[PDB]
Amino acid sequence: VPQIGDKFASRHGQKGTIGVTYRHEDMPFSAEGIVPDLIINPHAIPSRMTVAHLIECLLSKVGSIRGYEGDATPFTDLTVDAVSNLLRDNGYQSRGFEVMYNGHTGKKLMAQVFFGPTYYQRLRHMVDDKIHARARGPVQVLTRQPVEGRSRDGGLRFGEMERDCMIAHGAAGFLKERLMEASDAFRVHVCGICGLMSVIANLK
Amino acid sequence: NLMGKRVDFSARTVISGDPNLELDQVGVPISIAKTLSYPETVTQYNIHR
Amino acid sequence: MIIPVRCFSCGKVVGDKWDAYLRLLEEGKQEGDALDELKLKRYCCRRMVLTHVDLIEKFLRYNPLE
Amino acid sequence: EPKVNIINAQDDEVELMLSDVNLSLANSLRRTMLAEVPTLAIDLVEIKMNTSVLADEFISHRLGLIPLVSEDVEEMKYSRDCTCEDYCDECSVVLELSARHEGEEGTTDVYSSSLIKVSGPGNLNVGEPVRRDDYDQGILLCKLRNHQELNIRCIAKKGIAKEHAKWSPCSAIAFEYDPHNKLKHTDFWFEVDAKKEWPDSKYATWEEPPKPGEVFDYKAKPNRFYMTVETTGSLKANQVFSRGIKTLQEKLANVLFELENSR
Amino acid sequence: LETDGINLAEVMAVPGVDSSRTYSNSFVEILSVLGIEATRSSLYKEILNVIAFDGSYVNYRHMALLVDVMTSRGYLMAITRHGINRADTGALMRCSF
Amino acid sequence: QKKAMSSRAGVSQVLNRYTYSSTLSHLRRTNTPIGRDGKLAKPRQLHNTHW
Amino acid sequence: SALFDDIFTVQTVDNGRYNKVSRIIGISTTNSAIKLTLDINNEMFPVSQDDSLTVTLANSLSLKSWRPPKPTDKSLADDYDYVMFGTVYKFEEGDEDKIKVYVSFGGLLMCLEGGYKSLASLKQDNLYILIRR
Amino acid sequence: LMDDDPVLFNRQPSLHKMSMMAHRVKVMPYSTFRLNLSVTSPYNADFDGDEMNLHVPQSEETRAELSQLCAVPLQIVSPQSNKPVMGIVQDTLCGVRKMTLRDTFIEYEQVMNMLFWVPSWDGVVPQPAILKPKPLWTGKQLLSIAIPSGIHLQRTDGGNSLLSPKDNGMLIVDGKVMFGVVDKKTVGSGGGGLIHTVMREKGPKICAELFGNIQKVVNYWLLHNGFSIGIGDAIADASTMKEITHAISSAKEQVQEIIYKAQHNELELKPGMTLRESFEGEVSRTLNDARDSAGRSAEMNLKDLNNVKQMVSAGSKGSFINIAQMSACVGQQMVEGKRIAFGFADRSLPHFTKDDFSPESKGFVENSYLRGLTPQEFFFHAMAGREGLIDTAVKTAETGYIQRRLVKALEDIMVHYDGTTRNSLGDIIQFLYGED
Amino acid sequence: REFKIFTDVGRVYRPLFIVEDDESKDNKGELRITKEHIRKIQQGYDDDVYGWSSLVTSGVIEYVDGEEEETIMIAMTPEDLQTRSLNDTAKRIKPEMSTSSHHTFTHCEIHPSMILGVAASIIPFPDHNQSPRNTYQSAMGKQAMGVFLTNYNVRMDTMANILYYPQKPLAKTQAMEYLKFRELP
Amino acid sequence: MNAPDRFELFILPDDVPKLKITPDSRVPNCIIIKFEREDHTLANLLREELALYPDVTFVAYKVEHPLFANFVMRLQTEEGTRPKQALERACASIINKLKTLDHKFNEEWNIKN
RNA sequence: CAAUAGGAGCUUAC
Ligand SMILES: [Mg+2]
Ligand SMILES: [Zn+2]
Ligand SMILES: [Zn+2]
Ligand SMILES: [Zn+2]
Repeated sequence: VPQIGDKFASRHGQKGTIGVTYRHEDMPFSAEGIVPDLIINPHAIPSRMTVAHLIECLLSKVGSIRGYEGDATPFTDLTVDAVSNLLRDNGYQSRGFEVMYNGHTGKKLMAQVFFGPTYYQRLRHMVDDKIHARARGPVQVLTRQPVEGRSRDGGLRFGEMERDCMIAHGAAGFLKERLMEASDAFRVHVCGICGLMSVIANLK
Repeated sequence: NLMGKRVDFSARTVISGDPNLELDQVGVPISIAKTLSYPETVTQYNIHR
Repeated sequence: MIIPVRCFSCGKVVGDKWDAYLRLLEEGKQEGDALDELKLKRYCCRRMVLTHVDLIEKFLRYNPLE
Repeated sequence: EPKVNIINAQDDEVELMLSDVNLSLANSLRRTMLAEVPTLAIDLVEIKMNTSVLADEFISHRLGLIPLVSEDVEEMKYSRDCTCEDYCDECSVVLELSARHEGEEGTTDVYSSSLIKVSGPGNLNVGEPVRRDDYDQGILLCKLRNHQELNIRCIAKKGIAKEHAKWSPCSAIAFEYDPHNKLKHTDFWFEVDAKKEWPDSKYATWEEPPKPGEVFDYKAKPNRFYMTVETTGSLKANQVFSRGIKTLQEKLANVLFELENSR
Repeated sequence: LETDGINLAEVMAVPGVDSSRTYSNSFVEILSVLGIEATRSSLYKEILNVIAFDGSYVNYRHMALLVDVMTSRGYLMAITRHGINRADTGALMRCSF
Repeated sequence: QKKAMSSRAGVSQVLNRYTYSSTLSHLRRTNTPIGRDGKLAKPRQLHNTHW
Repeated sequence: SALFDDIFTVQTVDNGRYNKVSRIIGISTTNSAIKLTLDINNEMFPVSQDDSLTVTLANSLSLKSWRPPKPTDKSLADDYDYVMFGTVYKFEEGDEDKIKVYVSFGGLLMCLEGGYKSLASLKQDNLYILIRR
Repeated sequence: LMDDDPVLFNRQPSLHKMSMMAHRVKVMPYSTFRLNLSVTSPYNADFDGDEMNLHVPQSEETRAELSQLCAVPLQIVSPQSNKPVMGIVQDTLCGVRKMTLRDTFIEYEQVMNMLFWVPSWDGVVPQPAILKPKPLWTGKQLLSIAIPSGIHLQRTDGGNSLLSPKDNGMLIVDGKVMFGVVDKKTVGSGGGGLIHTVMREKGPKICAELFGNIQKVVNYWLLHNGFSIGIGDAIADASTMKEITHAISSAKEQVQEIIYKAQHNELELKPGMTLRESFEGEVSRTLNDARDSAGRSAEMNLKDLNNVKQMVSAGSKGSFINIAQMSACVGQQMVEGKRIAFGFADRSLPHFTKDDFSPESKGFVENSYLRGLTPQEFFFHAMAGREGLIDTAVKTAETGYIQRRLVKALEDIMVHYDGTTRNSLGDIIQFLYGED
Repeated sequence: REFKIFTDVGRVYRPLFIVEDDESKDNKGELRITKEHIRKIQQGYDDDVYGWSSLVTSGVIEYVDGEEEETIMIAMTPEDLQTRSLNDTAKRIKPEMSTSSHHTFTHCEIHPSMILGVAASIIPFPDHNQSPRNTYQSAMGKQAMGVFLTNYNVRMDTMANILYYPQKPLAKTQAMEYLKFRELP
Repeated sequence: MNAPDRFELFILPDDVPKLKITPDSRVPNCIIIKFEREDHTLANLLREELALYPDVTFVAYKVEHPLFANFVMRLQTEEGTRPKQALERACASIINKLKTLDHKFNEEWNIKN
């Protein structure tokens, strides 16, 4: 079942994840009581220039009102003006704006809201397939370091650039603690004369 | 394995935006908050807790 | 798959209208008029019935394995 | 001082104008009718034999989404406040569905009318799936071929739409006020002229348009609200409206009770 | 004047040229002709040009440090294994790179 | 099998059955075995003759 | 109980940039070279060209937490039609007898020229402006 | 893991020290990580699939190190360009621009909600800018409530007077806005703005709380105001369409004249540049200026209620080129610095004739996105976008290699207690750090 | 001064309409395909099975690879075959094409939207998007939950995702009739 | 896997009070009320009812996080009046208005038959 | 109180 953090997209490169969910009464409504399934942010249109997204919302609104499927084949003689003429002939603001009310207060919104149906997709990337945490777990046989893999209950790589950032921060103790006590820390005995790890130790 | 290595006590998941969090706050899922841990030495100011 | 009981957006019951919609479509009435007679006035409710694809007919064709 | 003027009134929907009330009151009423009016819906499904092509939780979701008659649901108790163990007769309604296709041609459709009420807190008029007419076939639930069978024991319980949409008595509560924008609460986007490019409200003829000589009024608040409640047949429109009002009243009484008994 | 190609020593001598202001965009030539401090100045000028081309502004001290590391030995030390690993630092640092 | 090195890899792939269009696209895919050892951006470019 | 009483004749009104805000210019009818530029809310106090405005500047309305006014109490603003509150942010004791005062009424700006002997008492922290007609 | 625990939070790639910062924990349901929206800039993150890593310090020394060196408030100003890196972004910027317009007024009840929404409000209701006939607050007052007291900022934009007819510039006295729309130039990440001033005067904690105060106030106001964008916000009226098409036709005539001059051998070459390269440079100049002029026409046609114009003017998303391409002209596409090459024999596409140097043949897109691209323009724009994607995919490896080599070259260099800048061998690199 | 005929295997090719180019008949300069051919295709037989191959063998559609494409002049739409005499501020300006006095077309696109592939064909109005967004959708549409097959219940795969209530799109492309996106959304 | 239950919106625990009052010491005669398990429906109704009384100087509410079902309300009153009594007065007034509204709706519905 | 390795392929975010 969809939840916060699941990834959705429309057919125009407009991908995004669910940030929050609101119930029926909390969502903004038009005067006919229609409420949206989905509220996306206006700041994704201008710099991305996905005009087809807005055109397709308008065409879908007209098609659902008149009970057919809009033809959105590329390189045809359809125009936004004709779609707006149809929409206005159906008794709606020709540019797809509607007067909507605030769900929390019922007061009208000072701005009008671009509103209509759009075909969205449920992508395979779900948060529940990605969320991973590890306190302690299996280690590798050879290196005795945390294993690799979410499925294997592995650990995350604290690579070289993370070390550079910790060095820039001047956090020496944190770096030593990441690389020793959060990973393959070991104890060895050295010879005070030859300095080789050739010391035979019987601790008991 | 020496310049970089895999470490315990780490987590990873998708990030989301929250207008109602402070600048230096991060929202942590309950499941991760329970999977990860911090070792806290017992003292005479935190023994009841 | 099979017609949803409710309209996703508002919650009107559309699950009891799929057969009537098909019967309206047999005698030649176009989709908008059929949706009008079933008294689906909001375009959310209308696209609920207008875009349904009935896949249960295809799933039912494979012989029951019991 | 509050006033009601019903404009259209049938069993499923009521269209009414509300006046001399604050906008917060009207919006609270809309929200209450959408979210907090209790109904009855199937909250527990028990599969005995399901050899249909549809999956078990698919069918369970569809059965939970079936409207049931909830006229007497207010004399009933929430299943979390009853002393009983696994459902008793007074805080739950038990339904049975048995369907089966015999023969090797044709498809047998399983409809919501095939649900049969077995137990329930009689003689309360709750539990039955809602039929539009005497000849209604109800909601489509599944389809069956040769030797495929469906044997289900559903439990119905009392709940509200906050927990899950299947308990919502309402589909869409149309709601608007001030058709002529006299209060200037909106600010119309336009290309050439905002009066030509915007369609009139369906209650435009219910209020006098502003005169050209008129100046803006800074004393006027919203005072007339046009709203159209629709139902799913589980409750009637007057019942939805009256129980939304009563639910709001009891929420305020709960607040008052906590305040007084906090002294 | 701007030119293609480089011959700093002979152009600096030609009469009519401001011999105290001729500059080259190849700082190896600067080192061979003008010394190591002029090489540092030229190196900073080139790095500032590359960064500030697009309107980016990097604070002075970072590029100053980068050019001081590259000219500290008296000659140009490239940022490569042939430059970094020919220092006198410990073996473990050089091997780690 | 004993010459896995110096042999082309990825010539056969597991058919993608996640959705129908993904299957239809996987059945019509093409691969130029130039390899990633080399930063020549020219063969990666959409070309006029691709029309 | 007022700091600067005067009558002004409105010269120009550029509605222009905004919809609820207009900038007006007016010279005093009794003492020219006193210029007044003022931003005003159109919907609360509409003003047309050549109209005559009685403009007052005061340091108080009496005769720190804002609360809505009751009907039963009285203040100086009772005799006016348009009252605004502002902050003096520039007092230009400039050329021979050009004195400019700058008041910001929550982003609605005002400038007032004139001789020093008229605007000397206009050197305060906050100023009320009151208007009739 | 509990509330307020310091944890190191990190997104790859970690290009600079502010890509990995220490955050305070707040436990929540719904398995994603939650971030305040102003810190998404130093991480270079957005919310369309990204994942970030969280590292938990396992001792008190590392807790103290994180909280006193890596904490988010301490990284607001960067040493890279001695300017702030965290700003107000992406809806709070647009909303604060709309809220601090001169003709924005708020009634008492909405004012009351906004004041209660401010975490640092001192419980004093500011006097309204208007007292009669109806108490009205301006948006500038409500935003000034957010700013701490003791802050003074002054900016001049194109020589504006202290009476600011355009509501440009900026004046802040004791934390109160006297005039000036609040936009990217005031609450952005640029140097000298409000964030830098509050950081330098009040410290990192107050500057961190400023982000939250402004975000909350502006978000509430925009929730109850509303802001949208539609297909109509990209549409210019008929007269502007006539102007735009006239400008494009004039530029096409100019290009045709340049072509005639080049073909009858009368074009004037430039130093260090060939006749063919001179012809191409002049044509590219002409077409770039054509697109810029058409965009200027479209921008002047846009009303103040146009939503694209509001977003651009706030500086929160989009720029003038975006408006130009959506409403007036997409313009010329470049592949490898040149126009669209003759990939076929002497032509770009097999729908053109041989040796046709007109703007349409070699990658000029006359339409806008609103109007729709032709198949030829679509293919040329596809080539250009593919070039961009290849560049983004391919240069990042060279850049990462360069940055790794720089880090290894400079990794052992530290400022010492005597002021000198020395490496691990003790050799002097600079006798005083930064020479200052 | 060369003539190259190729019968190699592995060449990629695409069909085009054949514009009559013989400069000797009144039928010169317009498409050889007419309304009798469409009537035959709808009928399903010639008037003394008529499918695509009959068009190919009747000389009204032919195949061209990239090399042969070098030598041809393709009209984008059947209207481009004749110069029109307009002034529509809404419809996009079909390019002027003024340099050339008289066009001699040899081929016409069947439909310009056919340049796209399977994944790009789902996009509605792809000519109103900047190309990187079309590329991102071409990548992302392959990760979209639907109904991969109708026999998913008798198959045993490592992983499978089926949407509960697939819906056909309200804004649809002509190609999706051939991609079955409305049959298995 | 981290989703809380959809019934914690309305089911009051036994250890969680419905209502909790603390005073705001910064300004005189002001109180802060946290309503647990409520939302905009009660909050906006109460706020716009209380905002129209002469003796109420400050009233406001917020829902600090949408993922948590509570709101907090700040209410100040004049010297003589107590914010609590004004809160009961507003509640009673809305109850009476709803009762009158219900009576008139029922009579109108009967007349419509 | 104990859950292999090595490869190839397809993908995610920059
Ligand atoms: Mg991202
Ligand atoms: Zn030894
Ligand atoms: Zn609906
Ligand atoms: Zn019971």
